[PDB]
Parts: sequence; C-alpha cells; structure tokens
Amino acid sequence: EEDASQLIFPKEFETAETLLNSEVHMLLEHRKQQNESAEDEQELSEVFMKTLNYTARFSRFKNRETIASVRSLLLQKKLHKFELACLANLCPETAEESKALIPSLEGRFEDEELQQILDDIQTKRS
Amino acid sequence: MFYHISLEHEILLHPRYFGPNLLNTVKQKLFTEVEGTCTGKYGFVIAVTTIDNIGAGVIQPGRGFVLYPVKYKAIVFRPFKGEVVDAVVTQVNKVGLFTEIGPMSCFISRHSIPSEMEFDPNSNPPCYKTMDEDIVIQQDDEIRLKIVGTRVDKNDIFAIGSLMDDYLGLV
Amino acid sequence: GATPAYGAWSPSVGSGMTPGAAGFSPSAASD
Amino acid sequence: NMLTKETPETFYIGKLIICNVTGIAHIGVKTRLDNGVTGFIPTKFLSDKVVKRPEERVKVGMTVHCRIMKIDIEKFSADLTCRTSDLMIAHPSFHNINFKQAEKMMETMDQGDVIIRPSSKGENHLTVTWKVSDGIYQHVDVRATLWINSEEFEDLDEIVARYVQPMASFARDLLNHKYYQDCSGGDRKKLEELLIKTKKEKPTFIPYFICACKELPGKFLLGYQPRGKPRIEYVTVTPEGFRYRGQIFPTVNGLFRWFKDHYQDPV
Amino acid sequence: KRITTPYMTKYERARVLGTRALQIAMCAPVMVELEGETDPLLIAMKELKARKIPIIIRRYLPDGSYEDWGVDELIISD
Repeated sequence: EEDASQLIFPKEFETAETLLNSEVHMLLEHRKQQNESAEDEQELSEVFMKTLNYTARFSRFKNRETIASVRSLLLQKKLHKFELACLANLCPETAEESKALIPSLEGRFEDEELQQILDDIQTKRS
Repeated sequence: MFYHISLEHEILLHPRYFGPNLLNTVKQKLFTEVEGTCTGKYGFVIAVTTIDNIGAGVIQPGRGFVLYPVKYKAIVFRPFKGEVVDAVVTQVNKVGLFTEIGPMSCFISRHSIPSEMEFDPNSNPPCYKTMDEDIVIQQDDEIRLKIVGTRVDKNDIFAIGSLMDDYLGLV
Repeated sequence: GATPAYGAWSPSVGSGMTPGAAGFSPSAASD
Repeated sequence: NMLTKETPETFYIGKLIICNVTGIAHIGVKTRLDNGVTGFIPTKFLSDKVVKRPEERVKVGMTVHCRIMKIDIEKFSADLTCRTSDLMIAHPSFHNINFKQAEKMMETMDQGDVIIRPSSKGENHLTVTWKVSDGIYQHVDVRATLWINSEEFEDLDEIVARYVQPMASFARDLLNHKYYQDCSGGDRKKLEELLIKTKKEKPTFIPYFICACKELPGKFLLGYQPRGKPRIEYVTVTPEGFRYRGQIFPTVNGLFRWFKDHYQDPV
Repeated sequence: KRITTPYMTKYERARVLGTRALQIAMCAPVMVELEGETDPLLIAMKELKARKIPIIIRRYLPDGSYEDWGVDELIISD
C-alpha cells in the first residue's frame, strides 16, 4: 500500500520533517567538522562517508541562505510536505518533465503555474 | 528519503560509569549505539543531531544498572516505493545495472531497461548505448530512477529501481 | 586516593560578639 | 627455495628477524628461525668467545628478536644481532610517578616552578603540583576540582599559565609580607600562643600576621585579637584573585585595603 | 508543594543502603573518604551518615502522583 506516488505515509512518518539533499549535506558537513576535531574521539563510519559524497554529488546550491529561500516560496503554496524535497532536488526543466515524473503533480496545479515555480528553482541553482 | 525525527532510546549504564562525567557518558553511549543502523519501522538512521533530554535514571532493583530513557533528534533515511531519486551508476553488467542511493544500493535488470540502451561488453567500459551511439550511459553517471519495491535485509535496506519512465537519464 | 580535594573545601566563618569601641588603625591607598 | 621455501631475497638487512636459538655448537647459538632458516648466531651475536655463551643476549630455548644483518637461510646461518641497539623562574617539569617519591624531588626547586605528574586516584586524570611555601604544595586534582574540557590535554602549556602561574604570583606576595611566619608548618596550637604573647608588650597597638596550612594547602590564616580572645579567619587563593568572605579581589593590594576597614566591627 | 513526611522511613533506609552498597561493590566511585574499610555495607552506611548517597526517592502517592526527595533532603532516623 505504501506508495508515495499516491501520497500514503505511515503515522510515524506523516508528522516527520522532510529534508533536502543539499540541506542535509550541510548538517553532515557540520558533524564532520565537529568529529574531525575534538580528539580522543571516535572516527566517522563509512556510512557517514557514503552519505557525504552522496549528497555532495547532488548539491544544487552551497549557500546556507539559498536553502530557506527555495522552501519559503514553496510552502507559500498548497503543496504536500512530501513534494517538498523531490521537487527541490531534481530541478526538472519543463513542467511536463515534473508532471510526468511525479504523478501527483498531474491535475494538481496549472501548467504555467507549475513552470514559473520550476524556473525559480533553475534561477536559484548555483 | 532524508528526514528529521525525534527518536528515543533507553540505555543501561554500569555503576562504574557513575561519578562526574555521567551524562557525558550517556551521550557517548548514545552516539555509538544508534548511529548508522536501520529498522523496518523508521529505516536507516544516518546520524544523531542533538539529544533532547535525558530522563531520570531508574535504578534497577537487584542489579546495579540504571537505565536512562533518552530522546534524541536524528536524521533518518527511509525510501518509499515510487519515489524518484538520483543515484550514481556503480556497475554495468548484462544481468543488470548497479547503482547506489546513499547508504542503500539498487539494481536494474535489462527487463526494466527498454531495448534502446543495449549492452556494450565489446568496449573496455561496459555501457548501454543506443544504435547510433549518441546517448552513452556508462558507470559513474548520476542516473535517476524510481524505487519500485523496497526490501530490508536484517537491518539492511535493498530497494529495486527501474527505467520505464521517460526522462530517466542524464539531466 | 591519599590526596583528596583541597580547594573544593568550604571555609566556615567564625561568629563572635565583641562590643568594642573605635580605636583601631586607619586604612591606606591602593596604588 | 624448493625444500625450506625461504630464500635470501625475502630476508633483508635492517629488518628484525626473530632468531630462535635452540642449541650452540661451541660458543655460539645455532638454532632455527621462523622460516626454517637454520639461524646460526655467531660469537659477535652473544659477545663472548672464550667465556660462557650469549645467554643474556639470545634466549636459549625461546625466540629472541634481533636486527637481521645476514640473509643466509640457504647457508645455515643467521646474522641476528643479539643487542637491542643493533635492531634500531617558573619552570615546568614532566613525568611519564607516585606521591611519596614525588615529594622528594619537588623540595629542591625554587618558588614558582610547577611540576607535572599523573594522578593516582582515577583514570585520564592529571595533578598539577605547584610550589606554595616551604614544604607546602597544592596537588590540583583536576577532573581543588578544576573542571576543564578535552581539547586542552594535547597542549599542556596553557592550563598552567592560566590557572597556576597567576595563582603562584598571588601566593608569592604573602610570602614577602612584612608580618609572615611559619610556626613549624602553620600549626593551630602554635599560632594561638603567639597572639597572646604579642598583645602584652603593646596593649594599644594590636598586630596582625599571616600564615598558611600544611595539611590544607592553599588556605591562609589571618588571625586577629580584637579583645582577649584569639580569633582565626580563613582565606582562599584563587587563579583569578583571592576568596575572602566571598569577595573576589583582582589585585593583591585590594585585599589588605579592604581588610583595614573591615576588622573594626563588633561582629 | 511536597506533602509527604520529611523523614526517611525505615523501609527507604533499608532499600537505599542495600542499593548503594550494591553499586559500591560494582565499583562505583564512593562519595566519602574511606578511613580504611572495604565492606560495601559499611561504606554505604558511612555515606548515609554523611548524607552523600546520590539517590533520590520517588514516593508514589495513591492517586498517581509522585514526589522526588533527594536523600540529603530528608532526615535520617537511625
């Protein structure tokens, strides 16, 4: 039953807080900054490493202020919380690419309404 | 997907760890207990960000241990089926393609591959080009996918990707 | 151990009752 | 290389090859090595040719590590060196010691030199012994509980120059006081008997003195006789100043300037 | 607004001493100077007289509430 395409999420995960791929990179980097210092401390696992490079390959932006911006303009609309990260990491070019990839965007908004937001993202992409 | 939830844990503490750096030791024993694990309820837990509070430690009657119900705020990574993610291409084989989504890897058979991306074992790099050799999709390419089925294997998630939807390639 | 905490100690002040007059030595400067 | 399976190209000069001497022909130690190479230790390996063998330099029956100086596993020899040398104003002391034996080395330095020694109570602790007076030393058992971090243990130069050097500079001023004594270590029986003998020669002018404890180092004794009853007031020396009636003085002079106008109350 | 008795009942003294002596025998750092003894019940009793046992007592009340009282807060009886 669990399909995020039809937006069905468990109760433990409905109230959860989504995160962006560029967003969590700064947290992981900060934790790496903390653990790389403070000696007589354990070194970081390889799982930490395999997620560092992972979100590093998909950093659409590296500014701290750029992150809250792209979400401020999204939460102003009437989108789901689940749509918040998948539509902020992939950064599709056309709104047809977005609606074809995400089935919940089809019929959810107007095409040009969607595309203006999409262009905002490509403008924010560094 | 990377999320941010407040999780809880109750840890036991041996009486030799009482004394001045007690709560610091509770922190230590939490950092190195619930980091980098995975579950069939919350999924893969990346790292813990902060520790909300330490409960009061109830001395176990009979034994010397005292357990400490601590709630923490960590970032967890739970993929759902049908989510459309980016990943990097790890291994190109006639049996299927291997990718890696952060801490969890997936695999794509030629059944999920339409016949355009043909095999290329004659080349030194195994890639999946097409008939006129313009779209070259080889190892180490940020190739999107769609998780069409999840699987956790003894505290280890293993989903399965596909290539049937359009705009699943190079950006 | 044989050498416990020395400076974490609490200096108890001693109370008294001596209703004397004022015939003592003056103060000085701080430089 | 076909039977023993160990040639001279694997074993090199400079690397330590463990040579197990199991017997000796005449004066040497001819045994086997780890690779079956017949390790024949010569008389230069034991350092004795007409006297007893190198039993102190090569373990007879066991394996003895030596610096490999000959690759002769096919020649039934092993140039393995039996010697260990063949295989290869406010001072701050160090210690890589106990408390009784440390008391005998810290009596010969001057006033201000601070020693560094491991603790003896617990784990990952360090005790800062700094010189106070003649025979008085404060063993700051940090965790005198001075709570610190965990980044500072790599550099042991600032925990003294921020917490003990100002403490030693504040403690040295009371030693050079105009009315200082020792009373054989700051004994409580010897200090009450001095104020009652100094008050008789001058009943009008009342004197004051200053002394420290030997069993509780870091606390000074400020005794005063406002009337025919001796009275003792304590004071603590701090890394930032002094602790007198709970008021912290930045400089050493403000304590006396605050006391000259505070001891005239009836209490 | 703690309303319970301010005295350590005799059951709390038995359980606090037995528990503190178990923690001491499992090598827990003592709060008091040992004048040179080694039994953990003698040590736990010495610590109780110095009011240095690091334990608080959660006194459930019958309605469901509870009150925590440090051990150094209430008046030891024997």
